[PDB]
Amino acid sequence: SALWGMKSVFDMKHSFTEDHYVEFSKHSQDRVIGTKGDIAHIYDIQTGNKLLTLFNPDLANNYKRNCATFNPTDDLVLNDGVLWDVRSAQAIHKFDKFNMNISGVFHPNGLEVIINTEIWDLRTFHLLHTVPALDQCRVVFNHTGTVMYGAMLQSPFGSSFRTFNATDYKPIATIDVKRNIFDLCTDTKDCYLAVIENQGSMDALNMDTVCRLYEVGRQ
Amino acid sequence: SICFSFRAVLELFDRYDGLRRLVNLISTLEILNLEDQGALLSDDEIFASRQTGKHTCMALRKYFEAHLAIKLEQVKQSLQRTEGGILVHPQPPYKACSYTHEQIVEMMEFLIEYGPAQLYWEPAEVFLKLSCVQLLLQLISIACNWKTYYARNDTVRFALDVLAILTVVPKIQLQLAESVDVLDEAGSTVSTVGISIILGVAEGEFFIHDAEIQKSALQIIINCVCGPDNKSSEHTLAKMWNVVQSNNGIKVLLSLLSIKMPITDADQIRALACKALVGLSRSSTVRQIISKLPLFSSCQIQQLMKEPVLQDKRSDHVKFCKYAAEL
Amino acid sequence: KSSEHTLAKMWNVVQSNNGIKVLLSLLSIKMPITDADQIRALACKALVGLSRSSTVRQIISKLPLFSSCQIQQLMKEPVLQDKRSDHVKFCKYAAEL
Repeated sequence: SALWGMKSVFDMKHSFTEDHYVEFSKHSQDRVIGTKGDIAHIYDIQTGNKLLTLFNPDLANNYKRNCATFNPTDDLVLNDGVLWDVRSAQAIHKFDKFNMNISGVFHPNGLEVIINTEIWDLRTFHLLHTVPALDQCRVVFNHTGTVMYGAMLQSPFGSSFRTFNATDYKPIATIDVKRNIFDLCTDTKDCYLAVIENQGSMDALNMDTVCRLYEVGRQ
Repeated sequence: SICFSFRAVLELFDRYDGLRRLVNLISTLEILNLEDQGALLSDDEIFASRQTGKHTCMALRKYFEAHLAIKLEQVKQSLQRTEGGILVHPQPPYKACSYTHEQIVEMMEFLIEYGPAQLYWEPAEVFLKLSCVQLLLQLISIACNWKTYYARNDTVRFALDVLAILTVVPKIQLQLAESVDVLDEAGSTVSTVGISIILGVAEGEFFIHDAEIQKSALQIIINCVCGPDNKSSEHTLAKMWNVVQSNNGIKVLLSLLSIKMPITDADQIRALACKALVGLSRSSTVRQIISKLPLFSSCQIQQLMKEPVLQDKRSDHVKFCKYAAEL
Repeated sequence: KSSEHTLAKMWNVVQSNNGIKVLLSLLSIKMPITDADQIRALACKALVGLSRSSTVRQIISKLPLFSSCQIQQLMKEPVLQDKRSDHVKFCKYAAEL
């Protein structure tokens, strides 16, 4: 990873060599967490040290794609689909494994844990729902957290769109792109879709990846 | 392998050292010594050292089928006490090992559940004071990846039928996850529980076209989840519910409840898998977790109406529906 | 007694040129996942039309369509977005069948 600077001077301020995937923290942005494999490391941006490395082999689901994420109150970590107390450095509860790939994301209401298609609790750890259209997709929210997006990571890549509601999960619309979708990002002020789609057919020798913009809510 | 049917053969087997002269064969196997596994590479001490344990597990296999019917005689005579039993016992030379792991050795493993739940075996005391059930996990571990036919398909299958008679011991179900001294295919000393290996077998990522192995695997699970109701003996079975719920045991059974490729024993696996769900879903947390799945959305019903193999229809499909409306 | 005979002849030609083969496959099509529900409801409408034919009643009624999975195309809701739009007019043609 490369912690750059975009104020006026372009330089890697700190440097990480170990972890595959990092993220900022939501409420207080003084934390950047990092994870290679299945081990999560909490870092700082001021000093760059391992603040709290948490990993327990006794309680690891051991997925294929782990992505350590914070709740928007910045108190819980999803390392391998496990809740993590950042206060006294102990594990909380493990979730069951169902599709070998995706470790788990938070939902922006601070009430749930979205394992790949299992919709959990935060205080009693029960199941609310299970949607068959959440088979191995990565989720994209609005900035307020009121609509959810879905892109398939099947081998094809994202045959169409997937637009969910962030309250009761009744699906809104799946509009169709004939090409294959790779990356999908939206605005904080909720007006565009950065769509990295794949021109041409399934060819490893020729990948033409144009960028296309979509306007939110217009025929 | 055969002469254990005569009881005086086992009687002289235990007045001497017994399994101390048997386990010393397996513990001296240089194909098991991880610290010295890269020492010998000549094919003289490989094909002969991957055959020696194979006949040793079969020496164990008819050893425990015999001692299952021995202790069943020490159950059906000491517990029944003329209530459905006849006290005539000459100690004869007579073959009474029931001779069928397809039907009745499977059945004798079930009636030991009605015992005292304080099961004491001299087959078990020498076993767990030596504590070589961890070694049994290493026999199943190394046999996963040989891939050049050292008669290895039966070798793990003979290793599994050591387990299915031993798994009714309560304190050996305590030692199914505690000691984790195992190794994997990544070329390093790792640590996983013994239940995850059997579940790794019961999925079928290894041992691709094997059929008797999974049905020898599911009898290990059914010994651990579908027991009786009987504040310490209840807690052990409650702990066994928690470890299967811990190490993703709810993942595997939902796939084996729809297996279709070995079309002979298609119906023999699901009825021996649905029996575990009835055992496990008495757990408090696990009731709500299974009840919301797409298993109970639909297609639980549509595994009861198809009759995919019409030949085990009146044989084993109709005992699947005994475990279906029970669920 | 002539205008009835033309529609009766049209039942016979679809029954002649294996028209009962095609509709049993289009009643389970799943690959164009946008109009998955738009094809089956516009295919089941034909079966209600055709199975008024005298011979064809007995022929369809014994198939594995009526063994099972006619019911299991009514409970899945595979495309949840045409659920209140076109899936619920499939069930108008389902209990009609």
